[PDB]
Amino acid sequence: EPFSLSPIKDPQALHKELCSKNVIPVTSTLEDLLPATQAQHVFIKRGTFHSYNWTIKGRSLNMDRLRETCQSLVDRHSILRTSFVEHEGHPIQLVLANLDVKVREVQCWPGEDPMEVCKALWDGKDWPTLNVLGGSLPVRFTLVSCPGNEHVVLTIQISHSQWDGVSIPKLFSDFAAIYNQTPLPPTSDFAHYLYHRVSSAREDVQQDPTFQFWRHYLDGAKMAVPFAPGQTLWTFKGIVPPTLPSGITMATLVKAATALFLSYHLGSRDVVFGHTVNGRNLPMDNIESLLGCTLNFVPLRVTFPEDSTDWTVMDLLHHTQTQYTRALSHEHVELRDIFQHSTNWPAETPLSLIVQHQNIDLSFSLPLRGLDVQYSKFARFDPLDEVWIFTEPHADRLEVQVCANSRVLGQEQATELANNISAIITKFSTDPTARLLDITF
Ligand SMILES: [Cl-]
Repeated sequence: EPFSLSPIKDPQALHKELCSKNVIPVTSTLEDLLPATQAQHVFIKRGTFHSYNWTIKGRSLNMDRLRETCQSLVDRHSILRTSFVEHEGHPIQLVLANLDVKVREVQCWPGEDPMEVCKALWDGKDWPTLNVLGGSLPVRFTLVSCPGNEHVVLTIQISHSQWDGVSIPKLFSDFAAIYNQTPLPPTSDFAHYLYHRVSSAREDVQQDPTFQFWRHYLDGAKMAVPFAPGQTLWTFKGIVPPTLPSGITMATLVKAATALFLSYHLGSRDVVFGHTVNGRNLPMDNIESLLGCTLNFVPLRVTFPEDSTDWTVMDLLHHTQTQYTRALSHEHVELRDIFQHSTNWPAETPLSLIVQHQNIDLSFSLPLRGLDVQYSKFARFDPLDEVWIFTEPHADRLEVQVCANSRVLGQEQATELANNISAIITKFSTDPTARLLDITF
């Protein structure tokens, strides 16, 4: 029920106070006001900002319905109508209604490439002036036309606190839908997800199944704490896709490689690092389809036996995977809650390393009809104190991607990390029965 989780005492006072400052349309009505998730704050603090671009060539294109769809798409999904301000220190998200979407449009000189115009607006003003926490609505649309409207670029701009890998194909789905004027099953929105989390919590916080699970799961764990800390480095390594042992997910293989690597350099038989879970394992409907950012970043814990036990790669793989699936029904809570209620660590403890495998959709489609549609994007992402390892399963390649600021992880160290991890994954694939101690890297 609307406003039941607002930290602000009079929400709509804050609303028109923004309307007055010309931040948000004065025609807009304040629907709800909830706090932002820790994961949301994570992305906003890192300037995670996206422009999904579609190059539409063909004789059909209805520019006016293209414009309609943008209004409609935004009407459907409350999160696309969300504005972020930070009053007191942690962010709140204000949801908007009665809000009509205006599209930025560009008619190019003859011969002027539309994508280049987009790139220019992007680097020129779009992202260098970005100030999501200021309240300006982050979702916004651009339409760049060749002289005759038969070569056009459509770009959606969005903050990662508003989408995830699970639901972003749904944004392109529901968009291509509305243009083709095709039925859509009603959807939930992201605020309803937040509500649904609060209810399935408990009266007593240490009576909660979930904060009881985490306390049991992290009993005796120690997190390694990096040393003293520039620019953002992306370091890549591609390999042959691993041949998975039966029962073993690709993300399991990846997360176990990381554990092995950490155990070796940390000289520890018990390691804890962060990984990304999709956060959609709640008993609610449309949770498969509702648009928003349900991703969470939670401890993955991997514990190795004493050397006498003489474990193999397969032991490690099976252990590592249940150390993930054990958490499925508990993976939706705030990280700070897990640390506050279930551990002795400061509630504001960061994850220093986050492994994120996307067994999600790497390819995107915007199927519009009477039309050649290409996909492409621009993206900003700028890590703080932490190191990211992203893995993507392509046809030709599994791609390991390390992302960290160079003040944290220099190119040589970033290169070695990507290489070493990739090599471990390959060895795991090769002889899944190898003794762990016969492993070199
Ligand atoms: Cl990202």
